Amino acid sequence: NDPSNYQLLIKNLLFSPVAFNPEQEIVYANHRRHSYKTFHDRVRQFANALTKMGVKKGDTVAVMDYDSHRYLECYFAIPMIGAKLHMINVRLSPEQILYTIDHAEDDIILIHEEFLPILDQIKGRIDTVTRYVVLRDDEECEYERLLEQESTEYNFPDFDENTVATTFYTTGTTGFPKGVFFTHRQLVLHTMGILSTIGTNASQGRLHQGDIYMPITPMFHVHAWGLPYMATMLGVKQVYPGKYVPDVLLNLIEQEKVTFSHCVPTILHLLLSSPKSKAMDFSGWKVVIGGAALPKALCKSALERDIDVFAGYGMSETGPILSIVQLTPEQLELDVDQQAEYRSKTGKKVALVEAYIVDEDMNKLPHDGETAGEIVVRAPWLTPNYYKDNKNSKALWRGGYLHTGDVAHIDDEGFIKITDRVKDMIKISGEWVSSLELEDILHQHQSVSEVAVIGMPHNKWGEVPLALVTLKEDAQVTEKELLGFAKDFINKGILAREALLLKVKIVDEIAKTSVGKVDKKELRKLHL
Amino acid sequence: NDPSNYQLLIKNLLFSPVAFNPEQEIVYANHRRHSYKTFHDRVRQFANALTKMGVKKGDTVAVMDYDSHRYLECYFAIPMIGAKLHMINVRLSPEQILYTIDHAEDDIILIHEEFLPILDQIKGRIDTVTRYVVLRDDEECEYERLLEQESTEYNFPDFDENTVATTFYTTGTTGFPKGVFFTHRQLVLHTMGILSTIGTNASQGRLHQGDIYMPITPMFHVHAWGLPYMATMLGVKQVYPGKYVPDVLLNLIEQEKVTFSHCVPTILHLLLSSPKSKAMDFSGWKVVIGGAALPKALCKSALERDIDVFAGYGMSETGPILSIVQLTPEQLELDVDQQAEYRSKTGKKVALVEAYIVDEDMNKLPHDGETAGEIVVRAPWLTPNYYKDNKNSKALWRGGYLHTGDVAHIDDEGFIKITDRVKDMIKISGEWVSSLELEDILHQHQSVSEVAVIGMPHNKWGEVPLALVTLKEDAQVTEKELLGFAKDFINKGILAREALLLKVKIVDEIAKTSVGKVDKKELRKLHL
Amino acid sequence: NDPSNYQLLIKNLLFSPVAFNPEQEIVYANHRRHSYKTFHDRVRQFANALTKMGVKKGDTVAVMDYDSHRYLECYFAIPMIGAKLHMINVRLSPEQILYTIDHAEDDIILIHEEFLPILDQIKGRIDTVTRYVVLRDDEECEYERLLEQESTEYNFPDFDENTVATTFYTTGTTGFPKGVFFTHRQLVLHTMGILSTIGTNASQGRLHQGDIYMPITPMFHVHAWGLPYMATMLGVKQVYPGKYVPDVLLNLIEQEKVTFSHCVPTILHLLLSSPKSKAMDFSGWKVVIGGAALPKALCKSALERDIDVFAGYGMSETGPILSIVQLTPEQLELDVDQQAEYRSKTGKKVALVEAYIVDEDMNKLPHDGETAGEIVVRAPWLTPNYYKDNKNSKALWRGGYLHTGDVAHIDDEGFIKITDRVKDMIKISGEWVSSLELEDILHQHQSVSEVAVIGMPHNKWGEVPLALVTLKEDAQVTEKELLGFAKDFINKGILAREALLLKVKIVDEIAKTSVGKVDKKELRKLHL
Ligand SMILES: CCCCCCCC/C=C\CCCCCCCC(=O)OP(=O)(O)OC[C@H]1O[C@@H](n2cnc3c(N)ncnc32)[C@H](O)[C@@H]1O
Ligand SMILES: CCCCCCCC/C=C\CCCCCCCC(=O)OP(=O)(O)OC[C@H]1O[C@@H](n2cnc3c(N)ncnc32)[C@H](O)[C@@H]1O
Ligand SMILES: [C][C][C][C][C][C][C][C]/[C]=[C]\[C][C][C][C][C][C][C]C(=O)O=P([O])([O])O[C][C]1O[C](N2[C]=NC3=C2N=[C]N=C3[N])[C]([O])[C]1[O]
Ligand SMILES: [Mg+2]
Ligand SMILES: [Mg+2]
Ligand SMILES: [Mg+2]
Repeated sequence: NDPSNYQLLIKNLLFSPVAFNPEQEIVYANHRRHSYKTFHDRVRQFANALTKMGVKKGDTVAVMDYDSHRYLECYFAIPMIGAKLHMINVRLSPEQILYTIDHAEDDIILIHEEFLPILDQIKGRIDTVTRYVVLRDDEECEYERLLEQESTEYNFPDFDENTVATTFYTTGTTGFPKGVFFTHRQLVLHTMGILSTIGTNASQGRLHQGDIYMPITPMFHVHAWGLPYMATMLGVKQVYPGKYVPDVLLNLIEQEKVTFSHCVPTILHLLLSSPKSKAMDFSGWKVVIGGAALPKALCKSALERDIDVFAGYGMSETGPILSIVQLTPEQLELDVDQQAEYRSKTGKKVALVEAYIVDEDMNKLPHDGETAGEIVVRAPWLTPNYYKDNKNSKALWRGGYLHTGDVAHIDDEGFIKITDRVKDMIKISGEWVSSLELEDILHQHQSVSEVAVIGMPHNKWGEVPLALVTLKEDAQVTEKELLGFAKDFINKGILAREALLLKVKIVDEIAKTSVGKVDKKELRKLHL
Repeated sequence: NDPSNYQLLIKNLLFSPVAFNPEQEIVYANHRRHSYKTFHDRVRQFANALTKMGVKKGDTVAVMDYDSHRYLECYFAIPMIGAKLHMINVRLSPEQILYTIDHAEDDIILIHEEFLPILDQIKGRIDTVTRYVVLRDDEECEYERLLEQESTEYNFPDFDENTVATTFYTTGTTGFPKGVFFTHRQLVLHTMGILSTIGTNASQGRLHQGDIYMPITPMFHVHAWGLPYMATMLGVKQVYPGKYVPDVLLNLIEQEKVTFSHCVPTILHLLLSSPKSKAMDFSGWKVVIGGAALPKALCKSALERDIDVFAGYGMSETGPILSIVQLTPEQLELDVDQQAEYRSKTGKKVALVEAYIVDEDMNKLPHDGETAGEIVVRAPWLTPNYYKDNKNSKALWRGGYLHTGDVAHIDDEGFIKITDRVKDMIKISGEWVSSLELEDILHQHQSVSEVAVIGMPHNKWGEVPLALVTLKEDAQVTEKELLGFAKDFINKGILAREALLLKVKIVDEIAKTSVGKVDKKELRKLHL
Repeated sequence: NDPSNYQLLIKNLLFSPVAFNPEQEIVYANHRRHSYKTFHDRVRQFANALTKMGVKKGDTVAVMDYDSHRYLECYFAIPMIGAKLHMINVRLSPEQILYTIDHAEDDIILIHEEFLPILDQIKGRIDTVTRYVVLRDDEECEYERLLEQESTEYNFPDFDENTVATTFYTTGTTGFPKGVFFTHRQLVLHTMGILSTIGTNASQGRLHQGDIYMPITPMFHVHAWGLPYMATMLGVKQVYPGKYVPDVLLNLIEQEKVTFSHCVPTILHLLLSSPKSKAMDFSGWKVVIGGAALPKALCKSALERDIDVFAGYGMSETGPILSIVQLTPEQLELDVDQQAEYRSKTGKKVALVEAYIVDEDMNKLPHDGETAGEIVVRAPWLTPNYYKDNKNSKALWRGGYLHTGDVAHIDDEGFIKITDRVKDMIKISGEWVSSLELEDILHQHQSVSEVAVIGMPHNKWGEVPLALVTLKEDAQVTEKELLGFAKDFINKGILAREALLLKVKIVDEIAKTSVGKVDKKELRKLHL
């Protein structure tokens, strides 16, 4: 390697950070506390231990645990040695987990004790795995004992910046999970170029060197939104809660004085509604709600607690971060409502992102704020293709751009607002109607629990929508009333107001995926 | 080019910024005002005009003017088309300028009217130049007329990120100026990784999206410290003063409400001592004094005016930025003095910088804060070699590291303090003594104007120091008194206190280079 | 290397010559005499000494001395080891010498004692030079002492025949000197193909194995016209005079019985006009006057002394030899005058030379002897380009041919006669007039010392000529008389006879370059 030819490697994020305080703390909730010097020593020890296990540059190490110092150490030691880090979604079914393990061809598996029963249904069909390391919170952890036998000195290799570092096997609508992968260069550029955008904000929604970081995301989904890398590059204090219990989360936020975190709307709603939060000071917190479609009512309610709530956008193929809501100081004088609308949007695109809006022919629809279309992006941290896929990869990068699958409109000043998914469009007549606004209208009904809208195919009118609704306790509302209730509203195009073929139906239950999202694909098969 | 293979190009800094306000202003002092949309249109127009002139990817365009919107437009249009941008140091002698022009083989020269007489001494010996464009501040500017005939639509090329973009021909101690060069990738990484460090500071010395930028640097030295790129990436307001007159500078700072600037100690001293600054509010200003060795007394005096003064470090081979003074909130409670010492240091190394201290055998001396040595660095934005040089290039990158030429010590917490130059070391006996502290001691004398210390070679004691001093008005102090005056001080090692062979001498004048720096090399030849 | 694949190397010129007499003498004037066996031993010793100094294949060794056995030994030992030989023009200014040394990046410098003061003005700004060897004519020479410590046995390497051997940095009209370079193959082909032409002449102007060679050229200009190589290949006696004093030159010619030499018109005129030459037998001498434009009067005067005077042509980019005057036995019966005209011409092209005449559009003007045009040549010993130059190199080889810069006409039988330079053409009207014939007409005036003609630009008539003349002692001739004196002559085209805008002016002095040639470029700037 030419010393004058600089390679962008993950080890430079750790050993050449923005700031490095040797006495800054890393805290695993009520279990462990150490310093950044101890963290570096443990990273070197884990590198030595992995080298002893026969792990080489091309190997793959799979991880299965919660959010802890161990996961943070795996985020660095495994990529630095050159091997690939496979984050297993522990929320998938055991069959899908087995498929992902077989597809990735893992060599070492680091699994928490609480996930052992799942492995009990899968270990029999697992090949290519030579060692299982059981992680525990007590003294009998195999990871800690393996660390104890190794020295704290290690000379980390130099390799090409285009070597793969992480894979985590997203699961969309394909029938099988799809492998996504990133290199050292992409991760370094991601953290650098998002720190250069979020950190340069004037007064709102900025992460700086004086914060205290705390993930409330699974940390195996999308690299925990890349935020652990940014937090360790800033040399900030990091707190890891573990199993995401609302009471212990609130206690940790109070005691550790957490000021920056990121979350999904469900856990945020559970922490705001907790009785322990009624007498808790929240005017130092900077939650980023970028999971999926931060509701306006939840954002308002959180703003009344003096919480800096803003939304971000990701995909799991795109870094993941593509856009973040940033408010100008003029926009910070709005009272509670216009701020609620602005903060719940998709946000403006981050540095080094193109983010055009196109249609089915890739025609780059204008940014008038009313014309909806698919989002299509270019960024320095996108997956070139799906692992071991050809035609899905070709469909992913159709037309020289990465296809997102989200239908949105971009307004004049640049604010993005996602309206629907590509596959969930009611392509009624020749128009493209979104099923989200119909669901929201029907959800507002007093005697309605959950609403799902499905496109029923027609001879004419293209395909028409069919509504599936679940009622509340001791509630019995006829189908005609629900049809009429939607007809009450106004401001809809096409035939009258798209209220002639709503076809609302009662189901007792609505099918959901293993994560808890409405499985519209299975709803089709059941009803048509 | 593979669309999934992202190239780091300068056009992405302009068209994919952190923030973009179309109505944000670019102001050339009392001459011109336009918006960012107009700036983009003018960049496209200049691209068209350069294309009409026959400028191709491998061509070189040389620029000679002050700080204006024209220089900012040249910072973008010329690199985007692929050609190289040659910044000519207008402070050099005409012979050195001719040498640099001949060495770079410029094709188009953009020269201000006020620099025409210099070209009158050099145009006769100039080859390879096919067009001269005369820049004026009035309506008769050739640049403006060339812009007026072109359209505001242009499709910018994609090329490799390793294509050269800028050259500016630094002049150290070589006998001839040395060519330095950078690529698109290096500049993009420089701006991104310095925004990610300076912008993430908690409360002190940060540049954010609400500032107002104003260069007080020649803008041809080192890319104006790379700050125009950072300012345009943030979509901030930029003000360009022109000829650097203290009165107009103060007027511009007052009227335009400038909050961020960078400067050298001389211009800062002239703006603090100006009578117009006595009744001027300076408590919004964030000068970065990284030119050369910000004095402690000047920093104190500036701190009493409530100015956020801090120092940075550069070389002209290194991006240039390598280290910046950053203060923790604990350090911000010091009154006026300890803050003066901290703010005048070289500073801590920025993100993605190694910055070891070594000796003549490259042994990596420890960071105890007392052991001095040469600074040696690795960074993503260093020059691989000197242009059209082999052995100077080999000496630049000796031992797999870039050699700086500065002798400094690094303390425990990471603060760098530069003590001297490599070639200005009194290698007395076997020790390495710095000539800066001897100059400071002799400069403190009441009847002393300027002191230069030169190493006179000895048979034994290695080489001994010889002092050249200029006296003040109506001052006549004997050599013996000056020798005794230095002997008064204490805390010096080696023989007694290195006061037995000071060899102070009176000169009437001391030779200086074309910039205004003491030319120690010529002092040798004159005296030995 | 394949032994059946023969490489044309300089070592074959020495070790496989046409003739080799071990007892043949090499004489340095009144200082040293040795034999060819001693010369070979000294070449091997110098190879050993250079190897001890760390000189490798890619290194460069620079030489600065007069004509001696040392220069002849450097002509062989340095190229044979593989390194490049840099001949420094000691007649240049110290600044130009410094520029050439820095550009060539010399490692070892061999400098005569008498050239030490020049180095005293330049050594301070010299880099890349690790050793200085001082050459002396006494016993204390460092070169001789270095030779004395080495053995006379050495095995010379085999390398590609396209490896560079010599560079000498010609200085035309560029603003900076231009680097020219040749390979082993080119030098071997040059000596072979010029020996095959000049040696095969019937009775006049031939160099054979019975001659005695003596250079009267600086020996650093153009390889001394390549004649030392030819002389050592023939195994002939060689005499080196040193400092070119006319008295010692005549004494050496008389005592050593020199029969072949080459010279420039100035030294020839000084040796013919010397009082010691009045009683000296010159009917064995074969001077080649190929420096610049052998005058007809000087050639006549030399022919009355029974000297075989003939002219040759070179450039310093072309081997240098391109054409030599050769007389058929029919032409040898002319009395004194027609022989004077024939011998002073440029001559017929030598073997393996194309030598067409072209115009500004490269149209290959006919060889009618009246139509003038630029000389354009192809030969096996031309420089492919200028060292470290791109656009000057492109202009040198424009149109697939090497551009000479001389304007000449070629007659039917093949005789070339150079009329002017390309840049010195009065492009009056649409015609191309030569300034040499106007200078000759004005020089003939009794009260005229030196005449220079410069083209003054006009609105119409293209550009008109302006004459600068210096008068003799106690001579005062009005401008009108000089204008009328030129009008007396006849046989000139265009308007009347190109006598309406002569614009003769008196200067006291006329600027000359460092060599002693009229600097027309500076004359422009002074007068227009
Ligand atoms: C400056 C230092 C501090 C930096 C702060 C970092 C901000 C991070 C903000 C959030 C990034 C979003 C991360 C989510 C990644 C995707 C979640 C994942 O597990 O992926 P999956 O493929 O299952 O789902 C992707 C899918 O979700 C939808 N979606 C995601 N975010 C959305 C928002 N904000 N709004 C609407 N929809 C959103 C999309 O359908 C996407 O394709
Ligand atoms: C058979 C064994 C014996 C061989 C005899 C060898 C015959 C050698 C005859 C002479 C060759 C000419 C050598 C001169 C090389 C050029 C001199 C030099 O130092 O180059 P520079 O670039 O300064 O000048 C080149 C320039 O000079 C003019 N010029 C040269 N020769 C000329 C003649 N004969 N007539 C007119 N002009 C001449 C040209 O302008 C040329 O470009
Ligand atoms: C975040 C956003 C914002 C950003 C900001 C930025 C900052 C910047 C700072 C500063 C940097 C620096 C620059 C400078 C460069 C250089 C100059 C030039 O021109 O160069 P040259 O001439 O080559 O020089 C170099 C030298 O100098 C010196 N220095 C510098 N600096 C310094 C010094 N010293 C001491 N201190 C300091 N600071 C050295 O010697 C070098 O080498
Ligand atoms: Mg996804
Ligand atoms: Mg420098
Ligand atoms: Mg020449």
